[PDB]
Amino acid sequence: DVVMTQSPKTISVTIGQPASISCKSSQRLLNSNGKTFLNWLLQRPGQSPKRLIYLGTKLDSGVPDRFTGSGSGTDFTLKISRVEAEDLGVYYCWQGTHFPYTFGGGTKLEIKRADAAPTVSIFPPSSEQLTSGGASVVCFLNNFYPKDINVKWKIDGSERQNGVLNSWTDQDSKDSTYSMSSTLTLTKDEYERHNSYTCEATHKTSTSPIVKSFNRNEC
Amino acid sequence: RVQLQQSGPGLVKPSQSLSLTCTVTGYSITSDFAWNWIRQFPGNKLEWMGYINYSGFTSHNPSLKSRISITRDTSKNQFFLQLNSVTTEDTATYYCAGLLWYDGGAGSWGQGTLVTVSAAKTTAPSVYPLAPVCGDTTGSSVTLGCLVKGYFPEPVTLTWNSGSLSSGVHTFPAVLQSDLYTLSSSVTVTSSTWPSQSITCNVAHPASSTKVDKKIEPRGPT
Repeated sequence: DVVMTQSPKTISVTIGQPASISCKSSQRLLNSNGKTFLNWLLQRPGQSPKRLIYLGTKLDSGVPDRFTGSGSGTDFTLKISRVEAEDLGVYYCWQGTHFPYTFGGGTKLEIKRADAAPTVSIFPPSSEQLTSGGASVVCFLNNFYPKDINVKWKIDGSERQNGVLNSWTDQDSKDSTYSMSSTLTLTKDEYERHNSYTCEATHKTSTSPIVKSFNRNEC
Repeated sequence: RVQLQQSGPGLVKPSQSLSLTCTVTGYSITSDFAWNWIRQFPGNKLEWMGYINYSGFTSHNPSLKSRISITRDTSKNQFFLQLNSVTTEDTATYYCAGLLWYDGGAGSWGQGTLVTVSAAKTTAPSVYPLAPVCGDTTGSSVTLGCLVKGYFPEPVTLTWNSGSLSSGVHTFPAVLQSDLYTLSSSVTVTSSTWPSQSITCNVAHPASSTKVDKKIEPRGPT
């Protein structure tokens, strides 16, 4: 089978600047009738892949002319003349010349923006959940940049590393930020035994953690 | 123009078969296109599975060796996927996608359907309101949330105020542990608006035919 190798793996580009991505095939993609079945696709967060380029160098149907496909033989390039935030996502190449048809591994375009500290909010377990025997404490770390961030939980001032599950959103094209949710799950009995719950966010934007806490049984 | 839509069971037991349907609108399946099945695994990995074309000719990836059948019903303008002997390694998002036979153009994909191959039981979620602590309600904005816990399989849908509240929302990817998912969503509004304008998280879990509409009540008197 034809291997489709894309580079770079990821790119970070400021809005209004150009982007260029490479796709190199292990076999020539020219066919016996002079067509080259090389397509470029964009997969935006939470969507299916969508057409961009086909026949190696042709704009596919309805695609903005900011996208340009070039190359021939085994070596192809996608250029975006000026990046827009809604351009973020994963770009793939695909070949249709050699059975079985194969896709490249994807290149993720990130939008570079100014640093932004997270907005941090902490939530006690609901009364509803407390009737069931488990207790989840949730902390949201929202709309920050860049994407790396650390969360630390404390119970009664002592770090708790057990029972924490984190989840991260994809980059938002509306503001080019990231968000993260962190959930500390305890038994109801263990929750009802302690008093203070704390989530601390550490982000490159400050050497000082952002701390949010509450006391069980206080509003 | 042409539009494609996948349908079919979202949870399949190991060693059984996955069966999906693609319904095509806006175009006859007996004209111009190759009608493909493509699946996506984690880490941006896409695999071409096969096609049936406008004349009924088929082709499929040798990676699927004898497990796959691609068929059609022209009276229904539908084409189909059957994949037998499934294992957990077949868990993926399945897409149908039409590309023109002549040139690979006009690529049109369905929304995709997740198929989970698992012996685990379908379980309805519990939907918990996340009301802000009093201390975090005295500023210009306030953040509320919803925790959808203990369900299987994916997916759920979650909206706020029936979809009328869409800005300021972050719905996070679910986390799987012990064959149950948990997902959370946050919503941020101008603080003086709450609790005068109520906020409700609407959760649906099609696999268990369950819907929950949870109003977020303030901590403290209600």
